[PDB]
Amino acid sequence: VINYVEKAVNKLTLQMPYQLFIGGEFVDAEGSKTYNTINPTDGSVICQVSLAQVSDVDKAVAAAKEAFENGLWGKINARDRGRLLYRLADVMEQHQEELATIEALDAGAVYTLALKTHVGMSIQTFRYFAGWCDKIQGATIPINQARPNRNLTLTKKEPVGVCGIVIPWNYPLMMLSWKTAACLAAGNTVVIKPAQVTPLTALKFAELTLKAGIPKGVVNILPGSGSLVGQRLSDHPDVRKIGFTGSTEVGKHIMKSCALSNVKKVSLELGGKSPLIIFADCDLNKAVQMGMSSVFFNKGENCIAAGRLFVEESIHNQFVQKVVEEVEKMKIGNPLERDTNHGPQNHEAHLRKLVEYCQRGVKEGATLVCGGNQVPRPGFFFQPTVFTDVEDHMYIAKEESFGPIMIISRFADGDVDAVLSRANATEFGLASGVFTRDINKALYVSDKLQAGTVFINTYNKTDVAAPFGGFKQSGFGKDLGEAALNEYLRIKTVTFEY
Amino acid sequence: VINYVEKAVNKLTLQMPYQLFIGGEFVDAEGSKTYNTINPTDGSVICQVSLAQVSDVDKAVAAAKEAFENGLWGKINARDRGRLLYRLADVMEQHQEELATIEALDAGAVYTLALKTHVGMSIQTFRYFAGWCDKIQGATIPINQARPNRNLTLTKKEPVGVCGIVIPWNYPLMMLSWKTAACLAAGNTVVIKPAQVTPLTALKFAELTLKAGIPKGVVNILPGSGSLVGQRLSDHPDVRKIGFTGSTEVGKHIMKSCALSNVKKVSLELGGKSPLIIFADCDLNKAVQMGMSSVFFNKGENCIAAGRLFVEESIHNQFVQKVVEEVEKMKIGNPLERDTNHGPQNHEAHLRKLVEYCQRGVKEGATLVCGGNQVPRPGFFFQPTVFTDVEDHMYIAKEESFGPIMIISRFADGDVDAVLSRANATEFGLASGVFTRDINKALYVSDKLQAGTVFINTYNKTDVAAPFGGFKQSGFGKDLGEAALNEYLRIKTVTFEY
Amino acid sequence: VINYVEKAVNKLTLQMPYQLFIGGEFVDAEGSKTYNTINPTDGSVICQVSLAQVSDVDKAVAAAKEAFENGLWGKINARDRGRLLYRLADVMEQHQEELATIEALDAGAVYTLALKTHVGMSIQTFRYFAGWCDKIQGATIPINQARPNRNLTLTKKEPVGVCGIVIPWNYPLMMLSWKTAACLAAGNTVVIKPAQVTPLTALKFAELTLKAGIPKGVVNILPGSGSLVGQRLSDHPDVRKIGFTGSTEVGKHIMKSCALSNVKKVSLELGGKSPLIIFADCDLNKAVQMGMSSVFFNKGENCIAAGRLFVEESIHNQFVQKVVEEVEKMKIGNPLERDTNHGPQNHEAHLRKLVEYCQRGVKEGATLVCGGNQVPRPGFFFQPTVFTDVEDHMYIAKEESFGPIMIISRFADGDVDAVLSRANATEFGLASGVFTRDINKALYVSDKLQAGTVFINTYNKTDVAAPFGGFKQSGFGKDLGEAALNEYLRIKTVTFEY
Amino acid sequence: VINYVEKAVNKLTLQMPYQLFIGGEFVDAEGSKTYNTINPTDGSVICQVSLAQVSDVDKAVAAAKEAFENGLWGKINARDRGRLLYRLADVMEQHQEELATIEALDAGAVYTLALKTHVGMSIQTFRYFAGWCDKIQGATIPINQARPNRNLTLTKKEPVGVCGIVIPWNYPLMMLSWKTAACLAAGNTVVIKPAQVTPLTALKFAELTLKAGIPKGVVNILPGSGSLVGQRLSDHPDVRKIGFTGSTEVGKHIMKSCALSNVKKVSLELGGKSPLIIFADCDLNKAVQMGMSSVFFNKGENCIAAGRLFVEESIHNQFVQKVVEEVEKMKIGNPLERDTNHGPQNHEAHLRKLVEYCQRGVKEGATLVCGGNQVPRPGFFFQPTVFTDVEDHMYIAKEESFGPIMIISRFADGDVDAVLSRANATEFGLASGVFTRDINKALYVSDKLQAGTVFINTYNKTDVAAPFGGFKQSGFGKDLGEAALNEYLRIKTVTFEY
Ligand SMILES: NC(=O)c1ccc[n+]([C@@H]2O[C@H](COP(=O)([O-])OP(=O)(O)OC[C@H]3O[C@@H](n4cnc5c(N)ncnc54)[C@H](OP(=O)(O)O)[C@@H]3O)[C@@H](O)[C@H]2O)c1
Ligand SMILES: [Mg+2]
Ligand SMILES: [Mg+2]
Ligand SMILES: [Mg+2]
Ligand SMILES: [Mg+2]
Repeated sequence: VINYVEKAVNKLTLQMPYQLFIGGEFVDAEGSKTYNTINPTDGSVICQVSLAQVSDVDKAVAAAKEAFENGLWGKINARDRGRLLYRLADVMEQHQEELATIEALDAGAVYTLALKTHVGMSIQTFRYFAGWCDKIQGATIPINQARPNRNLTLTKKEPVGVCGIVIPWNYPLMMLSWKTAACLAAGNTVVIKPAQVTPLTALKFAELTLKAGIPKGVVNILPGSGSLVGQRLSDHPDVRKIGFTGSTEVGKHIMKSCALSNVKKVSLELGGKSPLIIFADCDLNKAVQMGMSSVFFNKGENCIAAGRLFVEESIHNQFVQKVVEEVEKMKIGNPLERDTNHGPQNHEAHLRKLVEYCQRGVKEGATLVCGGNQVPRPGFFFQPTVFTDVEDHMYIAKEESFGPIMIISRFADGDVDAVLSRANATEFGLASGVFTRDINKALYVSDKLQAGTVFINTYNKTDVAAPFGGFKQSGFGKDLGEAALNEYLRIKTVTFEY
Repeated sequence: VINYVEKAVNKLTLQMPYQLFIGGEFVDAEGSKTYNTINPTDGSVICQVSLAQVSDVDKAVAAAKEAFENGLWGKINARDRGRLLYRLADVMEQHQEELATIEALDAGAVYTLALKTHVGMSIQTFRYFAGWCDKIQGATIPINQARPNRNLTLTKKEPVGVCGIVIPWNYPLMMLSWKTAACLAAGNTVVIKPAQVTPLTALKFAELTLKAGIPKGVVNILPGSGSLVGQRLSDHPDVRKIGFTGSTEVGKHIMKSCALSNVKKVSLELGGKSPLIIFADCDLNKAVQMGMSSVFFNKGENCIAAGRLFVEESIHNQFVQKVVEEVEKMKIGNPLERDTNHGPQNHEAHLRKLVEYCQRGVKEGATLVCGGNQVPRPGFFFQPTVFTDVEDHMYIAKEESFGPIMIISRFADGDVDAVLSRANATEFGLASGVFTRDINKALYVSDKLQAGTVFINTYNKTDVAAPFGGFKQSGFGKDLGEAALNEYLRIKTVTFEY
Repeated sequence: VINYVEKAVNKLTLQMPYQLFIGGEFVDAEGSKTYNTINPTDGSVICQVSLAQVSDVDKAVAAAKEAFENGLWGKINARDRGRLLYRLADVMEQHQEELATIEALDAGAVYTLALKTHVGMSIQTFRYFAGWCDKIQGATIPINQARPNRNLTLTKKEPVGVCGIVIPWNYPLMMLSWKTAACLAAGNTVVIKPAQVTPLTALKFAELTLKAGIPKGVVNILPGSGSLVGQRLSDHPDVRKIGFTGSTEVGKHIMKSCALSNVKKVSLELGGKSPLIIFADCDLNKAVQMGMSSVFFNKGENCIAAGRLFVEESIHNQFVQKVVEEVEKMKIGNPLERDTNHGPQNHEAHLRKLVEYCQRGVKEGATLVCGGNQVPRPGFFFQPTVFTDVEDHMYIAKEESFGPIMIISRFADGDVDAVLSRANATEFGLASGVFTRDINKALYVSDKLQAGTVFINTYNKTDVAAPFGGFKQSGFGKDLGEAALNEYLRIKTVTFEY
Repeated sequence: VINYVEKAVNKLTLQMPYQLFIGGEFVDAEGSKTYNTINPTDGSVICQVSLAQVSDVDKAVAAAKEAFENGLWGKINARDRGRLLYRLADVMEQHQEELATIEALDAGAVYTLALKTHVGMSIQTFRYFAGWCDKIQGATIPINQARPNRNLTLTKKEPVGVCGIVIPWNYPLMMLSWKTAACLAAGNTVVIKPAQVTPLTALKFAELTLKAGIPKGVVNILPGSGSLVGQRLSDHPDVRKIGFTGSTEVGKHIMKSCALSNVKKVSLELGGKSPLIIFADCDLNKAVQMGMSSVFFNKGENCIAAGRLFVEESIHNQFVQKVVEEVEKMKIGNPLERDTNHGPQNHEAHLRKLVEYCQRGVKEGATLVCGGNQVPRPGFFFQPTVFTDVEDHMYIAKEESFGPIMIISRFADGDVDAVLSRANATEFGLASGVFTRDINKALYVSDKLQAGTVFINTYNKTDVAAPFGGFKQSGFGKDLGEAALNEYLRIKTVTFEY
């Protein structure tokens, strides 16, 4: 029997595990330490959650090591590993409403969005990677022959072993799923550290791995702090790979920690200040819709959000007028209400950061067209915000807000290389976008943009088959697509003489 | 007109550049600083070589950055980049006897071996990778369609940009060539730091890039210290990738330095303590030949050298007797003499380490069968060495010698998993081997060995098409083969809606 | 509602469709023509089955064309096409006992074997290929640039369109499933012609496509004759690809018909006379078990069956003794008896061919060790048979029996190239095997065998991920594995200038 | 010493072999039979060329068989095969002016174009495929394990063996090189049948294989008739693959012949009636230039030539006006004259077809704007032709001219699907094109076009890395790119149990 926090909400009964998940069981942390997880809609405590300690990290890593080396997971056919992962996706689908409701409570995710995206894309992720298991293939290579003898050279793709996954709070289940599905499909075992502020869907997911028959110790989940739990994962001698999504500063520290312990492999999905270039020859009404989505999607808590919009001079004023008209129509409210389309920010400290961010924007001379303030209601709601007259030297032109803040600059009619230079003048390089009907401009701009993803006449169009990752200080390595698997596999070269 | 150190040796007149190579020209280091490079055959000074300073690193990086961003290398077709690399290989082949002679002088490489391997394989590497240029391909991906609209998702493989390559002294030209060929084939530009003790073939290679018509600034070479030049490369804000081969401890420091600066990509080819398991059902005389090669090849200065031989009890004594017979036939001498089998160690400090290494092996109780000492003659020669009765707890069972020291342990007749456990009981995982006529043992053993390469009934059989790289604390990423290209490329995802 | 033949058998009430399946409906053939399908266990008529006419082929092709061009199948996401194929596999699994019972009745497949192989592998096939749908990818290619302009070249993998699949009677559901799964995974629509003698699992499968929600007209099934129905498929102007499995001579005729009509694509999986080479250094008792399986599996009605065993002189007589001992332990009987090892042959004409085949072998001078005739009992049972003293010029050394007839020749101790020559002296090239503990022999022999599949120390080890196809007059193209997809896809090159 | 036809022309002394090339030597045909090859500039006999007989085909195939099975080509490293192919390309480059002059004489190729395309692209082809030799790789596949035992499955890519290549006359050396480069890169040996009317560059190429060190019997060349020499190649029991480029009707017969003999593999590059759709929003002057090229390149003797131009109503009249202006600037003359940009048609019988073609176009009611006739001068020159008011039912809207005949239809402004239907209403599907500045229209039209190549805002942009082949009755299989290799390789699956 598992201990649950039970809650009647959104026409169902939530049964939320709140403990550490280690070696297939829910257990208290060392000293039965706990912390509170906070509902961003009203600021209330949802429940107490176990607070993992160093010795809990060591127990989780040991369980994952044992599951990998001696348990069933390291012994079953790749095809049968695939079947378990497909069954896990099915179990997630069976609990889709519950998962989306937990995400709404824990992260402020608008329920209809959480169903489609946070949860829906997570289900797709597991199904996609389940199909890879028995399709991961090595090679045979026509090497020079040691005549008069013969040689055969092949490669074997093998799992890396025990992995640690450390993730942020913006899409709790979805970030977990992106990384965990690739990690498990490759035959690894894993210890996951969800963001401290958003533990709940990760813990429910953990229970779902039991319903799906994932062998004990294959998945271990440790709610707790990055400075304690995430640090120990990066330091651990039995951990062989870290997959990390989060800020550039923490990413630097993770990579350093991997080096200093045992040169464990690392992948980094870091910040972004992604440019969206909107040309005068675009479909303007569609540009408004997609440009708004590029910023405001999931209350701006979106790693690939456009952190900068460059709008061609001749359409700039009309674009801004139309954005303001649409912003006024947005319904801000409880994420569980079906008419809501703008939920609360994830947690209080982040709301504070956004308020301060917009103060700095105003202070430095940018024009606040709308928003900029907390919404006067319970919880941590922030107004969808538009800045214009943004100049390249400005703080808000350089720093990632991670909030619903549209940051608009003009560029001269007929400029292309000049706007590209400005769009590329960042140490980030996660995503980017261009709206234009001109094929030649679209293709040229996509070539020249220094970003891991370039959207053309769309935005936020991720897909489980399409690799996602940054350039420059946005990191390296891919989540999603075949490419993601390479972070979780090692290649053994075997060379025979006969 | 280039300044050379001219030397008449080996029936040739060598013309050796000795300066820094920056932006297509040989130039003195800042303050005209120099150091001596030492011939290991007699301990003499070959010549003075420029000693690169931090400002020289900055100049090299600036030249590499300009060559990539604005120079011809970044504008030519992939096919034509390929042609230039194939021309470079032809120029290397035209200069092959000279390059091999320089390597004999600088590294103590036996001339006949240097022709075939140090230089021969370097030529193969550039020809192999030249072939990849116009065969590096991205993907088109069947993503979910945003109905009633359509989507197209493709990926583009792009160069990473400015790279730094840092290499060791055991195969100076060959290590340079492995990493440099892959780096340039992927469209990058490069700053290379050869090991301070072995700069000469790198600098002659620099001149050959001019003869081949490689655009100025594409290749820059900086003889000098790792703690100055290599460090600045790892720290530099304009360098986007480091490719490193060397020790595990320096690798840790490089990875840390990559993290703390700009999260530049890193790949690491580190040390090894590679096991070779010899079963009683092997071809014994072949096992003796290949077993000796596994240790003694290139005077043991060989990152994949077998650092432990486990020999089945019933053949152990006969194997050792046969090895001693063959060891006594090895001809030690000047690398330029055609009858030489065993050249001098690379430099004096390494010879000293080898002497100390074998003192400790004797102290801790292993049986010294032969060698263990500096050869009484000028230069830095070391006697091919055989230890037996080696136990798992011993220093020489754990530490990489990087010299011609065969380190033998027994295992009980029939004891497959037990010997595997002992072979895998290391934090290294670079290479490994198994000698057996039994197909079932060979396949099982190669599955169970925790190493990036497994040789079966052979050893030292590398090939430019076969990826080479370690597991665990031997690092990550591959040199050679298609897989090497992935360290030098980035993937851009481009997603259209229409 | 669908009309069924109902049969209370094997603890089940079978519900067997017996009509043509066209455009998602079970329909009578033109003029309500029918034929009898015969139970090989007792020679009884199972039921009457619709006999497709030319006008029925035209209707099926028209339904497939409409389904491809205008129906849902041509519009849904690849991922969602995958979901439907997964669901079809689940539906087949839910009906697995019924399908295996139908196969026992219709083909004489031993029920326990039919569950595991005929049906179980069919389920694996659909699940495997379902995973490929959204992982079928094209390329982006670094072509030469039309300077001062730019070029982008990509490829798109597209379905071929309407396909015809023509199959034999030995594994009715499995052969259908192999080809159909790959065909549908690639986005095509299909008209299937099962062998006239074995229509029933194909028709039950058709019904299962309805339960799975496969759109109308995507799958059409036409029981009837090859010379009428199969011919019209190969001739049809709207069919773009034929996938064929059967005899070399029909294959030739099919390929000719494809040529003369509209040069539709063709793949051919034809006969075999597959050699199994058994060396004296093999594990003898395992060689007997696997050697017997290589011949007797599925009553020898197995395209990859070993049609000759070459057994090394020193073990030949012991091998034959052990085979005879084991043959005598085989239980012959009703496919539904749970201890049956050897079921009846598929139909009466095939039994008669096997009697004649063995008369011919004795006449021409081979030694009949055991078997060679019909088992006296109702139905069409043939004795497991062993021939020795088989010489290379003999009819039975050249002709495929497609029955449970082990055909043994000696080869000389210590010869390898000579036995290889004999094993390769056939115009077939489908499969082959080698039993030896010697790694060098195993690898050399696998290089030298002229056959699409080589088994090493096993036999009949097919796998849905491992491509299966012949060389020489065994045909071309693969079933199973990623390679199977290529027969069902076309490549469009799209080249932009911008 | 080789017998040459010597010719002082184009400031060169041509040395042209004229005999069969068999087993590394130039030899007379059976009975010393010969035929005349005709210069299309003036109708004169260039020289007599050996006329291959059936016994000569058998000698060629025997030489290819021996070279493959026992000669050096079947024994060397893939890497060294690559080196030989690279060397071949270098030799071709050393003879480029001579090859281009021979092609001008034999095929009427304008010298400047023959240098850049006929010859230049052939050189690129051999270099490109030389790079593939040691990069052709098989797989290791994670199959289900026969527990308690283990399984390893790998694939080996092997050569198909002796190949026959049959090619047309429009780009004699280039069509030879496309197919031969891929064939040889895959490790095969070859018998080549050039078009009877254009034997000379093939025979010179044969001599260049000697200069390059290609082993005897690897390349064999048989000038002669399709109905005799080509037929015997397709029939031969020792030929295992035919690569064919030519008409759909000869393709059908070749494929039938492959079927009826030994089911040899076949690829077919057949005719085309390729549509070019020109939208009103295109760059009109560039559309004229590229539209001109699409039709008139290489005097229309171009398999991918646009066979119909569909021009949007609102720009149609202006397009035609601009085309006529450009047509009038074309200089018709001797291909060796530097100012010539329109050479003669290849041979007399082709000229006669073009004359009849345009008579029929006029008869059926199309508007003949200009040309349509043989130019009054010696040789076989044809006036660049423009037809307008072409309706879909007309012969010239359906049938491939293969001459310099622009065939223009209108479509209504704003129609997209309607013009696509018309463009796709053909049994051909080789190439196609769209000109438009609208990204959405370009991507949609490229999806919907039923052709193996789609050009966007360009035409005739082939590349050695970009696969080229037809759909429907334009055949199957690719020349060029990685995909071409698949026609010349077979896959062997090797499955171990251990
Ligand atoms: N898809 C492509 O890549 C491509 C490229 C270029 C051209 N083509 C097509 O080629 C056609 C123009 O050439 P064409 O009309 O001269 O071609 P064709 O009549 O089909 O001849 C092509 C080749 O086939 C040979 N041939 C004739 N009968 C044969 C037989 N029974 N068995 C074996 N070979 C036989 C011919 O020999 P002879 O010398 O005796 O005629 C010639 O060498 C056009 O339709 C064009 O589109 C296609
Ligand atoms: Mg934070
Ligand atoms: Mg050192
Ligand atoms: Mg039959
Ligand atoms: Mg013709």
